[PDB]
Amino acid sequence: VVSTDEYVSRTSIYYYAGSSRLLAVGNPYFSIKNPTNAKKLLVPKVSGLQYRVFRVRLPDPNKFGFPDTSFYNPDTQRLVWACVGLEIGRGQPLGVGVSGHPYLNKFDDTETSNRYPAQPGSDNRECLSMDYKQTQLCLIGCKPPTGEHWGKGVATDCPPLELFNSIIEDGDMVDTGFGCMDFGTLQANKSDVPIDICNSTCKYPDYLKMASEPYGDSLFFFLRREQMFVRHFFNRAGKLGEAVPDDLYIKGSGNTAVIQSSAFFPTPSGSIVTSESQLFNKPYWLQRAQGHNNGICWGNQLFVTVVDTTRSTNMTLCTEVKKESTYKNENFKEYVRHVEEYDLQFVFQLCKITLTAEIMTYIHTMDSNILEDWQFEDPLNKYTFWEVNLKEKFSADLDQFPLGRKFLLQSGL
Amino acid sequence: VVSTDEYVSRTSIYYYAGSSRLLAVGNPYFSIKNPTNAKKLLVPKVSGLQYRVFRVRLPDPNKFGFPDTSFYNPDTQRLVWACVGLEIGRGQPLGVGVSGHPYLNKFDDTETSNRYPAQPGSDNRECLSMDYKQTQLCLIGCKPPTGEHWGKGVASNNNAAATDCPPLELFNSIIEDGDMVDTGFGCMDFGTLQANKSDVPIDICNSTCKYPDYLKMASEPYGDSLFFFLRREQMFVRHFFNRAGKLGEAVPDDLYIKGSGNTAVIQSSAFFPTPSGSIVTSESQLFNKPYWLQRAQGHNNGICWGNQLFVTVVDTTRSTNMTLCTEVKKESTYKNENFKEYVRHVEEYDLQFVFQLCKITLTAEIMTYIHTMDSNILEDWQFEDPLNKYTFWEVNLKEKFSADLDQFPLGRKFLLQSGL
Amino acid sequence: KVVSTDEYVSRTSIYYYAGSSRLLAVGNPYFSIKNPTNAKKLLVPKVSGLQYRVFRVRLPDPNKFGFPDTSFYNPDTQRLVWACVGLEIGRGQPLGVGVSGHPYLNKFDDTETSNRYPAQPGSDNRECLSMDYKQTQLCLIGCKPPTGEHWGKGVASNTDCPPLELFNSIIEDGDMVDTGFGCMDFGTLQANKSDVPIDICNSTCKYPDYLKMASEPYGDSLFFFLRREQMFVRHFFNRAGKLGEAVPDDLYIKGSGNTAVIQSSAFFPTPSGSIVTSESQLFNKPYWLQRAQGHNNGICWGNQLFVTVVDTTRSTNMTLCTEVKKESTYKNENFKEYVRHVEEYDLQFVFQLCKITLTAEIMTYIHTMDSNILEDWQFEDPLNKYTFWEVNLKEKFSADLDQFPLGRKFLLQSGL
Amino acid sequence: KVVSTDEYVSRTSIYYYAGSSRLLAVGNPYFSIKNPTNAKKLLVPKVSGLQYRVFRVRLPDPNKFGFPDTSFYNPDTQRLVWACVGLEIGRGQPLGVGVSGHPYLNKFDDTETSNRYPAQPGSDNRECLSMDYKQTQLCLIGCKPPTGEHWGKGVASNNTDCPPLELFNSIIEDGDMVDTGFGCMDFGTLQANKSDVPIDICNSTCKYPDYLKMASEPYGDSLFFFLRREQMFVRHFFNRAGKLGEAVPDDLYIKGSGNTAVIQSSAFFPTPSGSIVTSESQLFNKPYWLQRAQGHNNGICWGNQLFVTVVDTTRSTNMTLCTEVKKESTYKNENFKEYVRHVEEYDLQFVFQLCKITLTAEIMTYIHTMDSNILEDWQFDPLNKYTFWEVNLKEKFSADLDQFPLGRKFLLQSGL
Repeated sequence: VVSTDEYVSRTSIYYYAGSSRLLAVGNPYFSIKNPTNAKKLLVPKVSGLQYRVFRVRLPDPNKFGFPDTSFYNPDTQRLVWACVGLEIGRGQPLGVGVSGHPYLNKFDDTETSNRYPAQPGSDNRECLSMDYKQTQLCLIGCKPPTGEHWGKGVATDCPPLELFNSIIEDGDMVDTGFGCMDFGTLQANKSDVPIDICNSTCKYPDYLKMASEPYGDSLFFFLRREQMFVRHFFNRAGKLGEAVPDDLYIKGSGNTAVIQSSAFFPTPSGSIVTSESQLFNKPYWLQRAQGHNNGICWGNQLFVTVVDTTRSTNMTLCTEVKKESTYKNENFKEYVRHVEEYDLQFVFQLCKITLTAEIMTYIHTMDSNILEDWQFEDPLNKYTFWEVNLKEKFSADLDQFPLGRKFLLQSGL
Repeated sequence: VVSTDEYVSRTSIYYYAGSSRLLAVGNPYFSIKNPTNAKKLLVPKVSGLQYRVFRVRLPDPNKFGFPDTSFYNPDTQRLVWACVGLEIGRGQPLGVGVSGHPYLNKFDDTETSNRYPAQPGSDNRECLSMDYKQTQLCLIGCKPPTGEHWGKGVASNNNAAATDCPPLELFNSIIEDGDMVDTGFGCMDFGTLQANKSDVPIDICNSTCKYPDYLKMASEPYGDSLFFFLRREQMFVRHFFNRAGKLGEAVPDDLYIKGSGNTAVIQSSAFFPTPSGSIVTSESQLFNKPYWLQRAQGHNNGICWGNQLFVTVVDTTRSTNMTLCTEVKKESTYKNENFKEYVRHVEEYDLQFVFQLCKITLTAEIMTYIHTMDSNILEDWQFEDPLNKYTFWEVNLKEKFSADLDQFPLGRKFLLQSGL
Repeated sequence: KVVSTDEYVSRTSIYYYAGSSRLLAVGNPYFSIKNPTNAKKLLVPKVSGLQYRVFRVRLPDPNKFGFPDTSFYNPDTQRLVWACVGLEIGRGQPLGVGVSGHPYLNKFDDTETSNRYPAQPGSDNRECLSMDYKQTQLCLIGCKPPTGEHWGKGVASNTDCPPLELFNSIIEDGDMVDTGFGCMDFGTLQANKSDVPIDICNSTCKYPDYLKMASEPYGDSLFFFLRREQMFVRHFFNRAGKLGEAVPDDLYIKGSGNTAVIQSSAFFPTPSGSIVTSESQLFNKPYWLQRAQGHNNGICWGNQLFVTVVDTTRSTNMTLCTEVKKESTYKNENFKEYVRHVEEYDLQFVFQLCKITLTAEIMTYIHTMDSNILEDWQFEDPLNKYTFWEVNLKEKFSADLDQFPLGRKFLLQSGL
Repeated sequence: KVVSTDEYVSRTSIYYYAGSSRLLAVGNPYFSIKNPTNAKKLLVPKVSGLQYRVFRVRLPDPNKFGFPDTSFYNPDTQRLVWACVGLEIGRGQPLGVGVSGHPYLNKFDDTETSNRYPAQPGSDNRECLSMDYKQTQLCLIGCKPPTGEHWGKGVASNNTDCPPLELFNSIIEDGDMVDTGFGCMDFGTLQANKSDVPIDICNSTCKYPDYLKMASEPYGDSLFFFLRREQMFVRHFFNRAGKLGEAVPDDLYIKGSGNTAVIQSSAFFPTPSGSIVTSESQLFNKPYWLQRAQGHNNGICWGNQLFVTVVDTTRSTNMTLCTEVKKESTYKNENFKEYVRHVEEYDLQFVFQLCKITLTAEIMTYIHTMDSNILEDWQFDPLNKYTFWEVNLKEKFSADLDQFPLGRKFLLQSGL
């Protein structure tokens, strides 16, 4: 495997493309179905802790209406776009939202005072909330990102754990402080984590697997910033599945004869968000990727993956059902909505490849579909991505646009 | 007595080696037997507060299949690998786990309100938890690291009168894989020095917490222990408690005026704090970035004697403990007796190395130096292993060495950095 | 009239290394325990992270040292002296924080959020509370022991508040640093012995008088120093006991009924040293003593040097527990609890050999500065009344800076 | 037309050191203690870390100074003036935080988490609370006393009864209180209950430096140089007792009923906290080189005087003193008296540059417009009504800068 600087010839033709305003509005905890088809969403789940995986569609340069095609020979060459600049615009103010569970499996507060004897009832769940771990990240490539999470493996009665790799889809949940796991399958009570992840799979980017792939199509460039601390200390209700061994304590008696549950769990906190720590609203110049793919958008497509918990503010909405002169709780309905604002901006460089017998063999082994589409079913359609169609958004006047002006100053053109 | 840069000749031959994905899955608090008798683990001990001591096995370059061996003469020279690049990959998200004890010897909260008289009873232990001190460190050498801890000393004199506090002795020992790092209660043998086994959480209460004896390892003559190291520790006091039980050393009378009535019975001044490692951040990460071992501070400039390498890692920044829950009986209403709760912790590593081939001409002056330094070097060169009693995470790279540095991530980083 | 030690101390190219090896202190962080048999001999010494470590480092007399070649100076007209050019204060043990308290702490009400009227005052309302002290790092190096400051009882002259006087004194090994309650003689100025935790309540906390030591003419006290202090207020309490200075009537409108009896305005805070981090460490790194701010540029007169260290970042107090009676069920009456604290030091030095030609002009200058210099050169010791941690390096000098760690760091820095 | 004093003040190569030596202030951090009769006789002065320290530094008149060689200028056409080129504000005492409170603080309910209806009934619900103030470090240097700002009671209304507010400018005097987190205001006049803020400011005027006015003055005599560092956060949330003077309008809420019919007071107020003090954030104990001022006066000490204004809350530690009235074998509160004391330690160090001015007809006209007193004092006090800490350096000037710490720093910095 060689670099795309040894067989992809760079041209001096640059183009701008922008997504304009992208908006997502919904409920941060769960979706609302249609009263006509359960399997049809009326209000989608939109949360600051969701992955935003943008599948960016580029116009086929081999079919693009260039005013002058004398810069290459279609009899022996084909064209492909190379990403050289990107800025992920983010609207809405900085803030933090909270998530919780009306029946959170919290038993005792194990921070300062939890004396014996225990109070174990058949149902001791509580209505608690918390602020999740703070995470910012962005990934760029011509291949959808690869995530990792823990699920139920193959066969103590503890469920076997297996690390699964999967494509991170738009709407997938990021880790929140409880790990990257399938809460739906590994926590059968549905009450050990808040409702917005309790029946979901939280995925973490498999940076090691994506960095080590031979061609490097997944990670042209990435930034990441995670932070959390332990805010509170609780324990779980229910039978402890793995008792503390006898060599770890001296047995109690009387009021201490019934040992309490050592199934502790912490609540996370993402602490403060600040403008100075933002990874977004600034341009990334994709000059030299660490992998062998230096920003070449094979197949005329690009994947933009974003996590931004720094704007997770959840808005409170309230409606007046009955107008009365004195306040009565039964007169109002409370709702929670969350929004996300994106503005994706790109700078692309047109490239040509002379398809010699050596390069055709190299490209065929790398991806046979590349040569077929060049004229020289899509397995990615089973996944869910936020598609960004830039086929009609390419402009050669980079100065008219913000990111384009930044690009001309950076490159000296 | 001198540096290994004038008798270790550097070549332009470089090789990459990677461990691929390494996973450990187990219980963060204790191991579980299989059973089928003891000494057979069903759930191994895996904790974010454990030392990860990787014994990396390299192929013997004197027996390695180089495509061209005309670069040295085996009649008078021997080959050895030199580490010039390293990146410790870390999977799993950043996070913090908690540890506790269902019978922690905590009596009163001594922070704001603890009025007289005290209410002491034969058993006042409580089910409390805490988040430990945060610690990141990575040590590199061709010799396993040496740790320090406090243990029980020698019975000594004044068996009577005097004080019956156990004698303390500072012990040095090899840090083994799975050993516990200090957590905020010190580097001591909790199993022997805390006989009630209720003063610290269960994951260390019958364990020995070890801290790297940096001063001893830096001062060793040849410098085989620490080619390179990074460290980052932080903690603050989260809560203030005191111990139950008889106070072994009473407060002297010249430090207070005696009480009376309800304050006549003095409370115990055996205080102890709970630690907290505060926040973990990506900006403070020591891992997932390359270390270029250009110039060691010691006399061993990255020469992997014995064709092996030791990478010791502590990383509490990914100590998240996962909660698992199984449904024993499916019913329409929630009942606690219908579920079993479990706690699991995982660790993901991916060790990446770049090595530089080196040759040593065995003159009488160099043979004298190598034999005095370590006679086994010449014997293994032909010109049992006392470390087998210890427990290490072995990483076998004998079949993983590749000369195509551009194909691999760290290799590409090495070529760009060195300008090759 | 004071000149610099660069105008009359000739530098040589001869360097020597010396190291103290492992230095350990093990004891109780709150108090010492005397031997019943010997009132002047100790069974458990007081060892605490809030203590000054004042090392009196003894150097070999270079005028009698066994140099392999002594053709570099003339003993008929010259004398030798060591100059310190490099230092690293090694610190063992992990980073951590210890706590101090008082079983009868004079705390009445928590005055932070809720302290309603009327007050409930009683003849004994002391409590068993603890706290974490102010965090302090410092290192002082010179050929003279450091000068500290603290507040004590002044002279009684014509309110019954004790008169205050700021005293200067030599900081001795084992002296307590200020903990957040100030640099004062708690034994004399706090007669109830319950206003601060027990580890300082009968002690004198001293703060380094940087201004006095920096301004002294010859500059023997501070060749070099580093310092890092930090604290915030964790809790707010008030004192029990009679208020000595009542609030004047022009500062409030009088209460009545349940508010007629004014509560005590003798407030006091609890300190907190906050977090310790590796990035803020002052130790385990070399200090190059190239150019002192004073006129003494690291010349170790009298073949000795004083290193004063405070390091509260490793103040962890270890809990020890012994089993008196082994039973199948846990009973408190079967165990004894103890507290121990330890400190580990490793002092490393690089010295530069110096020669001084004793002209008529220089002999007069040295005689005025310190007559003992010429007398000891042959051309009782008042510091023995003080207590220092003695570090004897007379047999530890080596000219082979190669194998030793700080020497290698020095060779890289100096380019040799 | 204001020009710079680099176009008409000729610089000489004559430099002088001057130091105040150790300055100490000892008193009560909450209030001064007068005589039991005499209005203006102080027994214990008010000394607080939240006070302005405004030093009026007196320099010797260089036109009458005994220079060893006076051949450097011509008195027939020239006059002399001192220029400040170096300054170090030495600070003794340890870093720490003090607390202030009020035994009858007008706090009603804790409005942070739980303040359910109904309101609690009571003609007097004040509480004994304390707090740590906003943290403030600053230093101001000039030849004119600094100008502060504060809010007081304005002029009357032509017919809500809220007192009218007016922003007042005034000279900051030594001992004046800085803002503490409750604003720069005349608490004595604007808070008539004397219970809304702690006692050390409840009958005081808190002033903030009018940086904008002093920066905008034409000649720039107020600010040769300044540093400032402020920080605070909200620690707790309370409300005031007493009638709410301005009711919440009806369009901002739906009226309550039954248990919620009587609205609680929305007159909230927070308690401040200055958070942690650290050595790394210190503004003092370091030299300031006054090379090029932003104003037109580049450090010219007109009138042979200098003003140093300092606020430093990082050493606000209040010491607890306790006296034993009756010595008994058991602790009894009625046997002890509790006191609170605060101290401040200063060491002002200066390097001055001698300057000459050729008094042409154009310059005499320019200086007369600037300040007629300059030429009158040259033979070519309205500030006495104010209270300053007088520092007489007339006999403290020395030409041997190397003998002194800050002087050595000046020679090292300038390369002389």
